[PDB]
Amino acid sequence: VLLLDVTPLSLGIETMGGVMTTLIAKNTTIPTKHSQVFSTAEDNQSAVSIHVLQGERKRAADNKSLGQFNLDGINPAPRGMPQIEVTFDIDADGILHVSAKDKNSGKEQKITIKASSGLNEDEIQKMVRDAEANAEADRKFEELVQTRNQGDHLLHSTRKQVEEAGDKLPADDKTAIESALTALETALKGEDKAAIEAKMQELAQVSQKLMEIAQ
Amino acid sequence: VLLLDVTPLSLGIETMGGVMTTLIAKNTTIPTKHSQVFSTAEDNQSAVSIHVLQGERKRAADNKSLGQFNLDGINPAPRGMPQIEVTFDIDADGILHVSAKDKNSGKEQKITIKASSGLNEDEIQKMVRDAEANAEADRKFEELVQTRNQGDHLLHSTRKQVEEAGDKLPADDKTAIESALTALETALKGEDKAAIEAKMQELAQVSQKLMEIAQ
Amino acid sequence: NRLLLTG
Amino acid sequence: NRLLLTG
Repeated sequence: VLLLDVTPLSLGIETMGGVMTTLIAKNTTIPTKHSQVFSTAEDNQSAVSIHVLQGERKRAADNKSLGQFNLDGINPAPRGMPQIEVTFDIDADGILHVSAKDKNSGKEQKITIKASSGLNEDEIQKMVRDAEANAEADRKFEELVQTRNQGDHLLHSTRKQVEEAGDKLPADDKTAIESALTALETALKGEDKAAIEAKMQELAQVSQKLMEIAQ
Repeated sequence: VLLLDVTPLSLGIETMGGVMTTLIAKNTTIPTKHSQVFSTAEDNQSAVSIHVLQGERKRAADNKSLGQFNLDGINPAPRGMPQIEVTFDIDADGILHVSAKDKNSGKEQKITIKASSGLNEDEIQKMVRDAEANAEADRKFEELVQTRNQGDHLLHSTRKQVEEAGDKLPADDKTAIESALTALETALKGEDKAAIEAKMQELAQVSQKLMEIAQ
Repeated sequence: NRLLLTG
Repeated sequence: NRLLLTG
């Protein structure tokens, strides 16, 4: 009542695109327990790396790394199908317990972070300062990753659909589509959002027949 | 310099799950133009409805509706493949121009909202008050929709994979999988997050062979 | 990857 | 639907 034990900065993990995904928001009073389910970025991925982060930045690299661990034994499956439940649990003592559990296999791996770990009081103040100073740059970074991830899904999906269509897909169409896919994959390797969007657009313009078949 | 023309509340649209997705954040100075690409929720969906919202609530229904319009002519395609670019553009006069463009067909539909539309000064204050009053309830709603949407993807994907596997999928497996899919679909129709998660878990526990084949 | 309904 | 890499 006179005081409150609170988390000075956000706590979360690094997700595809190098972005920090928050599990426990800034100024949350502890004890607290939050969870979210994630999945694999690649087909047949056998493990996921849980990189714990403390901070207010959108770029995972600009945040304080609290540590990392892997969860392996993930059985063969298309990307995005596995269910890896990640739980952040801060107890009364202020100790953070992070766990990752594969819902198919039931396997789990944990990392425990002492209450004194993370950033100190001044550093916390600097983090809040920088986050505010770089609010626009972070917004730009967030939309870039949104674009890159959408393009990756398009690339990955389209390729699956082409295979599944086989001879159903006319030669003219498959030629246009595959050129656009190669162009898209090259774009995804860069940092130019407009370029990525341009290649997704080209793909959308030449995939109409494929989409009809896949549908 | 002495003053700044700013957006008092967030502006965005309603996305699947009845959640408000922000395009232009609160306290943004105008003129400003932001965009984001969305897609269809269902296979062969021929149109998307753009419901413009003003407010700070996570539930679209708890926000101020500025209006809505449809973009039709979307060609047959699997759900999540179409690219509908939605742009929010507020000019110097304070007029909001919202557009939706299908990148495949190039078709576009717009709605223009006068600067005097939306919520008035007091209402703005009430909106900020309520958003803060319901920060937890909104968090719960957000995670519920995250869960429901993840389950929907699982349901939809699994069904596609079962078809694509055909005889490759053993009878015992297909029986377990399809029961779990029916159970999952029922859960998705409710508001119980744990129940939805339970059915996704069951599906993850009996789909191992399917996942191997689909992979 | 955010989806929209049809009403 | 958020994905994780393998390092």
